[PDB]
Order: sequence, then structure tokens, then C-alpha cells
Amino acid sequence: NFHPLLVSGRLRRYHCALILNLQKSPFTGTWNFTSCSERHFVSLCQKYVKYLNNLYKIIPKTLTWHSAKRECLKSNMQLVSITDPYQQAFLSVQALLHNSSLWIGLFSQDDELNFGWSDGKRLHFSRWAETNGQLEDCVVLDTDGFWKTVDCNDNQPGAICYYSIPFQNCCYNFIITKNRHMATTQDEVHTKCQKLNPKSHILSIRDEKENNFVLEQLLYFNYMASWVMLGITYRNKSLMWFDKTPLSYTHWRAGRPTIKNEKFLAGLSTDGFWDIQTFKVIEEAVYFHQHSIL
Amino acid sequence: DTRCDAGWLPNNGFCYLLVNESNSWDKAHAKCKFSSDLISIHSLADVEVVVTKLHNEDIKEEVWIGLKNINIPTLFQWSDGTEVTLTYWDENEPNVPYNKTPNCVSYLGELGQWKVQSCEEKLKYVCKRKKRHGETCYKIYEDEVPFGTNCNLTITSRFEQEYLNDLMKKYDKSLRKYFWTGLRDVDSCGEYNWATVGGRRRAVTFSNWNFLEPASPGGCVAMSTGKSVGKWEVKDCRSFKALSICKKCPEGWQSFPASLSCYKVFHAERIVRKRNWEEAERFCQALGAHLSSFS
Repeated sequence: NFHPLLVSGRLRRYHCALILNLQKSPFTGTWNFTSCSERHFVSLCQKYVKYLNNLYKIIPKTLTWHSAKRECLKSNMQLVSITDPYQQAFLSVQALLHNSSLWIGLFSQDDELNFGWSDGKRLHFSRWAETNGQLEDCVVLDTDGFWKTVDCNDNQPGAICYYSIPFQNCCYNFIITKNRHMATTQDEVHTKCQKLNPKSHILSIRDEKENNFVLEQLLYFNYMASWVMLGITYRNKSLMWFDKTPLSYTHWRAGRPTIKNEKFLAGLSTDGFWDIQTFKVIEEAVYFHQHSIL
Repeated sequence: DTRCDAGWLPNNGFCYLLVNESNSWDKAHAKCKFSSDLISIHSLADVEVVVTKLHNEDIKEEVWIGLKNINIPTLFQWSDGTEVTLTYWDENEPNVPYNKTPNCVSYLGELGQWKVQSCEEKLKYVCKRKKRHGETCYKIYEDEVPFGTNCNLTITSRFEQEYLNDLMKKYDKSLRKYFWTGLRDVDSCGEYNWATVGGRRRAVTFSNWNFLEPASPGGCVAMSTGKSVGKWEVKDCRSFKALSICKKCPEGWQSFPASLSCYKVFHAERIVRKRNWEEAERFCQALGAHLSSFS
């Protein structure tokens, strides 16, 4: 369970790993690695209903979605809604203890393009399963802990119901197209986004509040988007931007990177951890120009 | 570009050659008058030509030069020509006898002074074959209140000091005037070396101070010409009005290990602007790179 955003994987003082919690983050449970000569906490040791201010009720009856909604509505109960990682893990472990895939409560409005929970709370969590599976407008919690996108007008062995852009003198844009150019990706971007309008340079960080702004703007259409790109590439035998201007805000992880290749992967984390990843295969470009930030 | 035959060093058309024969004055007047003419001094560069040659000048020796005088009283005239412009005699032995029909004159000393020997012995000689100085100019301004804001004069040898001395004596006609030389120190320690605008580390070879000039552990020395002519005067250089004379492969990489270094050079046409090795420290130093490292 190593999410490829905080670890550098390529063709390769002890190294020891730990689990990092990020105060109710959509990616809770990330694995980091540092020197284990320091002191940290130990919580679990492995040998051979009310939960977190919420209430849950499971029914083992075999019935449809609206039927389960009507069954739960008599006791003033609403169908399950996943908006936190802890309750998601609890729902998954309860479904595994029941040994079945139970109903998930939500519905869309216009041909499974705008999904929304029945609470009226802004989307802050996404744990979808696959991209080529959006055939219908409902989701089901599977065994692996993802959201299989199907039609929930079926008969599952049970159900569960619970109870409880211009910014700072700059304009951005988002491109949703399909591309296949996998060569010479260091001297085209300037001429690519310069033809759109004059006075248009690649995104440079000269302030401190733009990172949080683009972070809050990211989690809007993150169905299949999980990585963030940067404009730091091989420039003048160094790690700088594309334009002829020096760098001020360092975006390095630790130590001193010495990447001499013509390109690399400068990524942005979920909280703002500066991350660099050297690549040997170009099969990480999905994720570079099709559904990413350009 | 007049080139002479095997030894005659040229300077402005003519050329000189020293003969390795030790003979009297009459035999020398009969030998190079060889189809040659005796030496005659007319400028300043030929003095340098005479001093730098002669096998370290043969310090303990004398050289002949043709000067004649028949009528009384004494009246020197060249054997071939009448361009009497420069006289460089020793200080101060004129050696002019009472009365003598045969006259003679000789280079003495490393500086090349003129003396009048008896010319009854055998010695060597030199004979010939058919502002500015000759290699560099020397300019002077009208007034110089600050200390070396446009030029910094640097001296190396003694003959250059003699040349600047005769230049300034041809310029100067009165006393109470000072000059500037490249000799100062900013560390206020006491060490005196050839001053410059930064980057001077040569060792001092020659020095002409007075009896007791240096009395200050610093400052910038001067140069007067009233009585103690040609010597370095010492005085503070905080604010001293004095003139000065000025001398006028992961991906996309190409390299070769025959020099034990990975290079990166560019052409002169495919580039945007002409690029050199100067400001590369702004871009390549981020990878521990430096100038062309060849062993």
C-alpha cells in the first residue's frame, strides 16, 4: 500500500517506514519512509451500532434500493453516505464481516455526470474503482474497498443506513482532451499555451496562497485524476522552470537532487509536500496531459 | 620590416651589429667606415637596443663610438651626419683634455653613458648597415586632483624610468610638481609592492628611493623633479593634487571520456543567442560543474 506520491520508485543509513495520518484527509493511511533512529508511537500488535459520533443499522433483507430506502425511512434512518475515510473503512469492514456487498445510498441527476450525496455537503472524498465502468448512475461498496459503478436496481443480500480562473492577478485553465505526443516535452509547452493568447507563461509560484487555492480547486473532478504536475524540468543543466528566470521557492523533498536526465516528475502532494520522482519508463503520462492540470 | 643579414638588429630602416674584435680607435675607424658605418645615437629606442644586447653589456668593459674633433676649441661633430640631438654622458666625468687632435668617445656602464677615454688600447665596437616611444605611447593630462581615476602607471625596469624621466624633463620646466607611480598598499601593514587596480602579485626588482624618503607606514608615493629628479617621493595620498603620465546518457546527452569529463557545448547557429563559458556558473554550477577541465 504505497501510493506513488511520497516515495521515489526508479532504478536504484537505514530506511524505516511508518504510517502518516493527515487529520481526516481523503488519503488517510499513507506510507512514508524516513530514518527510524527517532521516536514515534506504536498502536497495533497482531497475534494469531455507534461509531465516531455516528449510528449505523444493517438489515440482511434482500431488496432493491428504493425498497431499502422505504424500509429504513420508517425508523427515521437514511441510507449510507461515505464522506470520511474512517467511516469508509468501518463500512468496508462491516461489509466484509457480513460477507456480502450491501447497498450504498446516493443518486445523480443528469446521466451519471454529477453524483451527489443525500446530505447536501460539499464533495471532499473520492474512492472510485475504475474509469471504464461508469455504465449506470449508482455505486456499490465492493470487497476491495472501492466504489463499483453499477445500477443499484438489483437484489443485494442486505443494506446499511446511518444517522448523524482569475486569482491573485493570474488566470488558469483546464484542458480535457486526448493526446499521444510522448517525445520532446521540454520545448513545446511555451509555444503550446502561447498561441492561445499573448502574455501567457507557464504556471510559476511567486506567492504563498495560490497552492491552497489550486488544492481546493483540484477536488472538483477528481474521479480518475489523482496526481498533480509541475513546470519544473531539465533547464540549463539544472532543475528550473521553462522561462529564463531564476527560481526562488524551493520545491525539493530532502537532501539535494542531482537529476541529470532530460525530464522528471515534479509532483504536488495532498497537503503540499514537495516531491520529485525520477522516471525510467514514459508510462506515467495519463496523468500528464489528458485529465491533468495544464 | 627591413631585415638585415645574420646579426644586424634593425630599428627604423638601419641595423646595428657589434663586432667581436678588440682593436684601437684608428683601426675601428678604418674597419667599419667592412662596408659599414659606425654607430650614431639619434633617438631613445636605440639606447634600449644597445643596452639589451652586448651579452649582458659586459659590465666591466667599454664600447667605442665614432666622434671626431679637429678644430679648437672643443666642437663635437659626427663622422657621417650632423644630427646632434641626444647626449648621454656619465655623471659627471666629461674627461675633456686640454688639447688633442684625435678625439674619441665610449659607452661605459650598464646604462650606456658616454666617456672620453685615451683610446690608445684595444676594445670592441658596433657599426651599422642600411608623445611616443616606438612600441607604446605616453600621454599626460592638464590637471589631476584625485588619485588615479583614469590610469595607473606601472614600471618594470630602470630604462623605462630613464625614458619617463627624459620625457617629463622635456615636459617640465619648473619645480614644485609631483607625479604618480604604481606603488601603494591598502592593507596598512607596511609591505610595498607594485600597485594596480587589483590583481598585482609580482615581486619588486628595482627601487630608487632617496636618503630618507619613507616615513609613513602606508600611503601612495609620488615623483618630483625639482632637485631629486627621477626618485620616488613619499607623501600621503588621501587628497593630494598631483598629475600622472599614462602609458598609451539517459536522454539527449553527448560526451566523450577521452578527457575524463562530460562536456556540453553548443554551436553558433542553432542557438538563440551566442553562448560562451562566462556565465555558465549561473546554470551548470547547480550540478558541480566548472570550466574546461583537461589534464
